[PDB]
Formats: sequence, structure tokens, C-alpha cells
Amino acid sequence: KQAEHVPPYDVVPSMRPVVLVGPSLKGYEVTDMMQKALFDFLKHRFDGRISITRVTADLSLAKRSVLNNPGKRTIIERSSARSSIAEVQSEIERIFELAKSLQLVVLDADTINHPAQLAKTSLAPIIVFVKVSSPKVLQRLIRSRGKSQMKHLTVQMMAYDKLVQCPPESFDVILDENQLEDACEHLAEYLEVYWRATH
Amino acid sequence: GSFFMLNLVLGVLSGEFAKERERVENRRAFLKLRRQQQIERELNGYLE
Repeated sequence: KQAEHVPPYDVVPSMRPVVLVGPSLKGYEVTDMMQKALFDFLKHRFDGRISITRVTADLSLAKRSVLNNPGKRTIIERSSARSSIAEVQSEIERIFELAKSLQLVVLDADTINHPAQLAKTSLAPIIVFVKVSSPKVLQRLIRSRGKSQMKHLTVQMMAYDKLVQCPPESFDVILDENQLEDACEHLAEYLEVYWRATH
Repeated sequence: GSFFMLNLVLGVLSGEFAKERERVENRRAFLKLRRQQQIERELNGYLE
């Protein structure tokens, strides 16, 4: 029964990284602002105890049972040696190093837009869901940016309902309200409970 | 001739208005108005 042979134990970062998903595709105006405000809130309120790191490169290729060492050296000139897998694999233990310092860390990943994309990996992070209540509000919110976002409005909508159709149980926390301050406290109290839990 | 007649007219008109307000067309229009008003609060919060 060694085809998969999942170990009973998995190695995960000491402190859970925080990943924000929604309300639509990242790298666009609306999602960028709705996450940057919360990022700012986390930097300020929890100043001196939380470090913010941005994952510019991809992070969805975190595999552990593929091979002993795919692309161990950059001089092999192999398909995966010169590929993007090397830096993504090397970014994995950076999160571990941040976690072993007891300081809570977040992940500003611009590629992951669905929890299942980063659920089978070794990170096992806290996933935060910022969502619009209805797509009718979201369409007009995208309209509020300008003519630039009308070009990408189409693709910006299926990324919403695909993530909505994901079961709520996949996400760790849900920010289902519209007010900035009350949703802001919704995360603050949860993270205070987490802080007291591991202390 | 005045007070009783006016009371009867007001009562009949109020009953007629109450019956007419709960028709399917008026109810649908009110539901559309309520949904449009509910969207606006969420929009204002998100723009803030």
C-alpha cells in the first residue's frame, strides 16, 4: 500500500500564515484595494508583532511526493532546473523561518484565488474570505473604477462565482459584511483569540 | 350627513387601498424597490 502512503504526521509552519482570497481575481484594482486596506489594518493595529511578506512569484507548485530532488542544481540544464519550480520551492521554508520566530506572518500571493489551490500543500495556512454579498453589487463596484476595468469585467465575474460555489467550510474565516470597521474588528478579535491560544 | 359619511368613505377607501396594495403587481414593484434600496447600502459601504 505504498502507492501514496500518507504519513500520519505533516510538517507545517509553527504560526499559521494568513492568506486573503476574494472577492475576485487578484492583480486587479478592486481586489487590490479591498485587500490592501486590511493589510494596512494588520500592519498598524498589530504593529511590532506581525511581519508582512509578499510572494511575488507563484506558490501553487508546493509538492512533496513528486521526486527526491527535482532540479537540485542550476547547472543541470534540466527542464525543471531552469524552470520556475526552484524559486517557488525555495520560498517554502522562508515561511517556516518566519513562523519559527513566533511572529505571525501573512502571504501576499498574487496567483492563488481559491482555497483548494493551496490546501494540499505543506503550508496549511489561515485563509480569509472577503466577499461581496451579491454579484449585482460587485458589477457596479467594478464599474466605479473606470473604463480600464470594463475590458476585464467579463473574466472578473466567473472568478467570483467559482470561488463563491466553494463550500464555506473550506475557508477558515468569512468577511461577509460591507462595513469596513466592523469587518475590521471581525478579524481583530479572531486573531486576538489566536494570539491568546498559543501563549 | 357629514361626519358619518366621511367616516364611511375613509373606511371604505382604506380597506380598498389595503386590498389593492397586496396585489402581485404592486408587491413585485415594492420588492424591486426594496432590492434596489438594499443594494445601495452595500455599494456605499464598499465604496467607502
